[PDB]
Amino acid sequence: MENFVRTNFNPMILERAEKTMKEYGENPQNEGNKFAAISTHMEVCFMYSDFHFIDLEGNTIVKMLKHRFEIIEGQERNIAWTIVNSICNMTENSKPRFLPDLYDYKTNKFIEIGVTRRKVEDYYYEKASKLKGENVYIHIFSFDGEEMATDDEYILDEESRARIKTRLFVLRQELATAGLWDSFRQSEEEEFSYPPTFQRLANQSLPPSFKDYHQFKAYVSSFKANGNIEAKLGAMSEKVNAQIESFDPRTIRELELPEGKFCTQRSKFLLMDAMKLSVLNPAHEGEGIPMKDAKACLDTFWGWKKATIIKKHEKGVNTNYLMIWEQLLESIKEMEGKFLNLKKTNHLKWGLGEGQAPEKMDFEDCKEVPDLFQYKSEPPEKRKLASWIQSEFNKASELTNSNWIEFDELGNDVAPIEHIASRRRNFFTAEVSQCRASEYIMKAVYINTALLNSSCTAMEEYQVIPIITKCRDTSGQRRTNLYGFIIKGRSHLRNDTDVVNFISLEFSLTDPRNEIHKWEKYCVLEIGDMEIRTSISTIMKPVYLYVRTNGTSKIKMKWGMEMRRCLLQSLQQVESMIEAESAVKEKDMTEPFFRNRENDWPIGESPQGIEKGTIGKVCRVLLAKSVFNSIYASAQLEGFSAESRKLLLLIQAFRDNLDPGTFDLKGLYEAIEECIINDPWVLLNASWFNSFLKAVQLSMG
Amino acid sequence: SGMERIKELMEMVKNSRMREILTTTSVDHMAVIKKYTSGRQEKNPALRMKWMMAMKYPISASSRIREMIPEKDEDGNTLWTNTKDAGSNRVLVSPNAVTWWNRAGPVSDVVHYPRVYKMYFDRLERLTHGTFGPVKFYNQVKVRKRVDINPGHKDLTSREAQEVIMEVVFPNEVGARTLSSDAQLTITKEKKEELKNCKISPIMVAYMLERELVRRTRFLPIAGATSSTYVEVLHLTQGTCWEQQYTPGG
Amino acid sequence: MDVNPMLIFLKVPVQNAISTTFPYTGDPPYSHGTGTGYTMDTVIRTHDYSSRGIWKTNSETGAQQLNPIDGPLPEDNEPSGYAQTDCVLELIEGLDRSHPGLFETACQETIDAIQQTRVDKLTQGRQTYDWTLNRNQPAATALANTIEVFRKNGYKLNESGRLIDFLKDVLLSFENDSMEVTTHFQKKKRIRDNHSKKMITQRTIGKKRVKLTKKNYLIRALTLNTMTKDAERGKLKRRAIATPGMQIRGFVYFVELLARNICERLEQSGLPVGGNEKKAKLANVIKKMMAKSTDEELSYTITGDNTKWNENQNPRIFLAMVLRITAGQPEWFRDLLAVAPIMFSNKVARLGRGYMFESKSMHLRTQISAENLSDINLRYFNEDTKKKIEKIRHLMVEGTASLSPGMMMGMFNMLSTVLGVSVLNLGQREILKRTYWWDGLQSSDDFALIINGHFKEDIQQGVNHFYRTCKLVGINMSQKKSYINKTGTFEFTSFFYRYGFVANFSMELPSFGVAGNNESADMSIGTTVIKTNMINNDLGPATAQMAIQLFIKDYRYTYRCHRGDTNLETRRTKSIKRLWTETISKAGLLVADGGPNPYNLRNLHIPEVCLKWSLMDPDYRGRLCNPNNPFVHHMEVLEYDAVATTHSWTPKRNRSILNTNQRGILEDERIYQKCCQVFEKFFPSSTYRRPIGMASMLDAMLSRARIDARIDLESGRISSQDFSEITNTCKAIEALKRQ
RNA sequence: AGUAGUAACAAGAGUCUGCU
Repeated sequence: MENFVRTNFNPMILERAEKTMKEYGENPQNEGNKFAAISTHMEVCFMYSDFHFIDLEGNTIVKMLKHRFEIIEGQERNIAWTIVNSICNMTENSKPRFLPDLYDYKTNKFIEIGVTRRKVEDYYYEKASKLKGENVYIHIFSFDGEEMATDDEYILDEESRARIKTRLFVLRQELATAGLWDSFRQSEEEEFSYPPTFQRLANQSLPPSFKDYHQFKAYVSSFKANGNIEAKLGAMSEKVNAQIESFDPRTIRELELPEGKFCTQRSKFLLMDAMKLSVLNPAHEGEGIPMKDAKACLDTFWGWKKATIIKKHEKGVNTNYLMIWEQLLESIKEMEGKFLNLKKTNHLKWGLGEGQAPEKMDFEDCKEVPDLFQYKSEPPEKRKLASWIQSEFNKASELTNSNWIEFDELGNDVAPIEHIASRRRNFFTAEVSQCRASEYIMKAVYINTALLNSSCTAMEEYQVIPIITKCRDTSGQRRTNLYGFIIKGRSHLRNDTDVVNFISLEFSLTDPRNEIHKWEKYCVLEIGDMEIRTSISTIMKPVYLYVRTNGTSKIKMKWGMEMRRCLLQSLQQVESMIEAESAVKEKDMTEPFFRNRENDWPIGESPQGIEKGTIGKVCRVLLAKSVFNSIYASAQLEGFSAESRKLLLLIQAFRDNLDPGTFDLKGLYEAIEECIINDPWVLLNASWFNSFLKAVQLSMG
Repeated sequence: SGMERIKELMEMVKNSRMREILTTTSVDHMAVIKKYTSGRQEKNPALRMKWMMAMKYPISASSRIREMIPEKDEDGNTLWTNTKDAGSNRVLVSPNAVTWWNRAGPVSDVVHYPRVYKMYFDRLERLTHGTFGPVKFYNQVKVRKRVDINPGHKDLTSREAQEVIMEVVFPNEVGARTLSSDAQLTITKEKKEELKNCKISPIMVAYMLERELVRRTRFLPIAGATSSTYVEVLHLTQGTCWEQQYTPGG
Repeated sequence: MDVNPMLIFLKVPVQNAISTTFPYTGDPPYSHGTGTGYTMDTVIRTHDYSSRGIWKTNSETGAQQLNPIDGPLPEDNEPSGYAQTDCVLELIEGLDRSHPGLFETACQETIDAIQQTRVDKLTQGRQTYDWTLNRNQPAATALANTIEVFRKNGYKLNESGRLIDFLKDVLLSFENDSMEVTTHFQKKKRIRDNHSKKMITQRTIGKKRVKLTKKNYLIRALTLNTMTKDAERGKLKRRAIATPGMQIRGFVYFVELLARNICERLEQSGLPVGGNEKKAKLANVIKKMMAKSTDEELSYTITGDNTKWNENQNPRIFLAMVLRITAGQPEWFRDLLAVAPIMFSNKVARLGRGYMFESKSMHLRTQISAENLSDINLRYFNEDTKKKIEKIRHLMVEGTASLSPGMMMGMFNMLSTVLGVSVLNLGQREILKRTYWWDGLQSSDDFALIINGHFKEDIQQGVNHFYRTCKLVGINMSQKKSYINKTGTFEFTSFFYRYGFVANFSMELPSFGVAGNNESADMSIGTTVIKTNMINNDLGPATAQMAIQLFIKDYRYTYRCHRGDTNLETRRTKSIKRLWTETISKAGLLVADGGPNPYNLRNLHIPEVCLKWSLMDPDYRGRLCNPNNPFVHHMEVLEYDAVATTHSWTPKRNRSILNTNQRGILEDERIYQKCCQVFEKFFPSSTYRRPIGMASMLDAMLSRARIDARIDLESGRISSQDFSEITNTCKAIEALKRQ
């Protein structure tokens, strides 16, 4: 049984038997015959193996030597097979089909020991027919005393064999006095139940007419459908229906744009109102270092005046901005080295927001504060659309004189599809490189790269970051442009949305008093005068400096550094147009797509009607659209695009005579106009959809 | 030869926590605690490399690099510094040290470097001696088929070449599996006859024989040839609306 | 002349230029602060779409549970969670009648894979809510914590090393009246910083053994941890996702394995498919629904989304489905597959991190947790949070809200696909015997529905029949965001079908920048990414060429490895130019060594060291591929010769937390690493192939050491003194093992 | 102040910076 095995044997045999029973999927508390049988096999094998040694010469001594037998039984099957493979690779013998019990180093033999309750002869012939085809020695014991090995040959001494026979006979006699020897000779799937806690959990996860999990399970298994769906459809209200309202774009309204104050500029740098101090072929012994090029571009401008606040930031302290510019210009005048870190004055501390966060404590100290109110979470205040963002997008699609993107080289083109792709890519790059959107890509890449490097190296420093770009002329001469300066605050960025505050000070020739709603967060000074040479006359125009406090995140800087995917996406759009053409015309339609020297594509809306342009204008407009998607990225733009895509596809389904229909069009209009709150670019996209809707309405009478 | 590792195991068993972990965790449970990572992860590794390469010493190397390269370059660049009171087997290293090693390091023999990566050199030989045809633009209808991204060896399936590899380089850990094919013993004998004079780790020649012998199939959208020498150039031979006719070398 | 890009749609169709409607070049929206509000939003919305159900009190957790199924039918077109059990069972029975042998073969393969699955399968995938630490840990970390807490108690069936015995231990651990856990505690001291000269609070995180109750352990075992989904496109407002725990993950794996076996044999399912397989399925259903017989067979298509898809499907409906699919199967299999809907029906939601509160007289702020949000006055909240807490106060059980109806985002995607495919399968011709018949395709929640008929009134009747049958089973079609047109153009999961031409825009285009591991790895990963986006995601060849150029530009910037003939002078440019000057064949230098770019469209499948090998200098290729290199870690047998280049170095790693000393909890990872290293010392193939065994690591290592000493002694490669030293060391290790 | 947007950052748990 169970208690006799623990009252009888050594703890080593019991530990080996418990390891084998836990490995094979048994237990001593459930089986008494199999546990005692495994203990009997282990005890016979251990008495077979122990007290046998091989000396330094080679003769078997029975009592600093080595053992004679290596035990393979009782070891785990991976451990035992490791021993078997190591022995079989030490000698030349092939592996047995199954695991033996012992290995004899002297005879070099795999010993198998089988102890049964029946006669020696029948169990021996069973194990001889089973272990057949290999040179595995067999040795069968029993409780009767007799033995029968392989061809009645025995490698062991007679004293040890008689000792194991005496141990087995004494074990049989102890089982006979215990009365358990009678049920010993007669002894020769998956389960997954629920414990009562999970059974009471299962009895509460049913449909409400049931109270037992097995009752509901028998109901599900013995279920037959008898028109239950139609019986529930006849009993449901008729107000649950999907009525198909017919869609006609001539009858639908336009998007309801919001009202209020005008939308202000919120880009991190000036786009079309930015002027640049440029040097041509710079060789000023810094040559690449940002502050050296900043001083080399600052030296090319004479005409600095005493700065005066000419347009106030209405919610701030404008004298602080004046002192910030004076301190910055004086520190650039006296700087030493490659980097400039400003002294943290009080106006710079106000302009960078130092001290504005409340001191974060743990709640266990601050339970006794009375006025502990939650952070308020208000929606954005709505803003009206102004013409400046349309003017900005108009300027961003135009050509410059500078080459703004320098691409690295490829491998040579050998495949014909590589020649086709290089022709397509060179057409797009010739039409797109001298664009203003490529200059904005360069500005954003440089600003976000420099802000990230300064934020992650100089966290406790008020570091001056000059807005630098570089370009090539039509003659290949290098030009280095300076647009302004960024004074970085303290940047201990832990989250992805933690804001580093900075101050941007940008040069400009545009008077801020002509469009004063655009410059809401800015404090514009008048720092100089420039003799601007026009085509005939030479005028003296004032040079302003737009100063504002801005802020950015690690995620925003990360996406600003990856700004050439705008160039990837615009090329992807133009190439998908070419691919959808060539999938029907069945030839390389790249050359009748870029060599169209006529205007074929509607891209504008003058007061005289709708204006067309060439394919290079279209690729520059697609680049500018991707760039403005990258600059004014918001959740409003994402939601508006995802919701108005459906209305665009409905208008396309109308134009294809595919008879479009809707189910709740007012809900779709509310979902579109919910995402139009205060961002200038999403307001311009809403106005663009309204203009396209009016155009496709007037196209069909 | 067997004594230092058992003395290291004895010094680990003298620690109580290592002894409890070694005695309680099994050989099948040490595939779970092999990936036990506890600490603050990084969400932007690309941005981390961006701002870490701008620092002076982004590379983490061993202590032997204290005696293999100098401290200072020829141009005055400090190739390596120490850590803050860490005399361990790890220092900090600038990539100027890597450029130093590539321009003024010790030249060796690299005769085993082609034969480990013979699959990639075979791909380069098929691409260099391939002949392209005219592109044909039409509506490409690619069907998802189970195709052979690695042809492997003949007379060896995917569950049998792995047993050949387990026989060749890790012979005392094959378990109960035997060699049940006449080609298996010949391939095993040849691969053991090759890989004897080699100071390369057995995992690397195991992956070498894996990319030489173990066949790999994968579902891929193909409209054309489904051979193994055409699966690898699927990016080059077809697209959405075209087809690059190609004949590989051989 | 004001520019408008949308007027491009006047010439080209919308599906030909649909890429302009995806502003995926800027940053996606992120959530700032906690996600308690979105969690309470989901709880309130799920209890309000089901509010005509029956309220009960759970006898085991004490949580209020709402039962909406087999309740009153919906009276309007609002989202409703009153799914009918008989209608669900009728649809699954019809799906079985339509596909003979589908359920039997899928259940057979699930039984085949249950018995041949280790616990290591739970180390793969997303992160997991560790109930020990009340946080999210990685999968292997939370699994090791679960196994350690189970085996420190009396639950050691997982020592078998297969998944079902671990699940048996999970279900057995619910009976323990006092579970002993090892939770991270924290000591706080106030230290003046030496740089800023400011009083910070240094936190020392250690370990502490705590004694949970039966109720506390069951609440923690039923918990889903909620957090806001960040970087999600196409939406204005944020939503909360949830991560499961360790007590439910294996059961969810078995149920999703069964439903994945179902959905692969179904034609009308868009899961689990890839990029071109979904295009082929779109072409297949448009082909099969355009077989006209009479003079005028009308055919329409609904591009349909579902509104509040996870908020309305009950776990009890999934229980009925998983008991109807597993029909004629053994009861252990039915109970094992039914555990996970029972656990999701009794589940609870952890409410996030709490809220930040602000004292404007003391000028302080404090993050108070979601457990502390109960015993605080309602005057200190704002209006939305006061409404949320008033609606949620009766559902709170020990920091967590009882979310008994509904699901969460991405738990049973394939089972919900099975239910949607059963609704789609109802509308065959000679099953309905009607004037209309529908076919189509079903994703997780998105669907495309082709309805054929004879008149447009029959099309309307078919739309109404499909809609009301969906409302019977708790599926709510979004009327605001679905539309219908004639067959030939539609959209399915941002796949845009127009007359055969399919535009794939389901995936965002990657940055094609540096990956951030090392130089050689980023080069290989970048070329492989360009190649796989060419093959799978329809990347055009010129866009791929510009992607190679942008990747080489970003790679040369990031590792400061511009070419030797450049005029940029970075930190590394002097050594790179010295390498450039003394190199004869400059075409063989790698891009990380200042060499040219070799890549184009034709050789993306070839690594860079192999691609430039014929062009290298012999001295340069000897120095670059020197096997005695000091940058790559060497493993001992003296060590082996390396077969990797010197650009496979290792960046300086940093996992430090501000003002946090966590060396008391980071020791166990180093101990596990040292144990794995010494086991790989004793076993050469523990890192090429995973080792098996129910024996201990120490028993296996000593059994290897004794037999290797005996084999080296019997082969003459060792002396008897070393043999005796090894055997005495093994005896000493065994004696310290037993003591 | 500013970033920002349904809740937060605006510090105290998450020796460095060069893209023609």
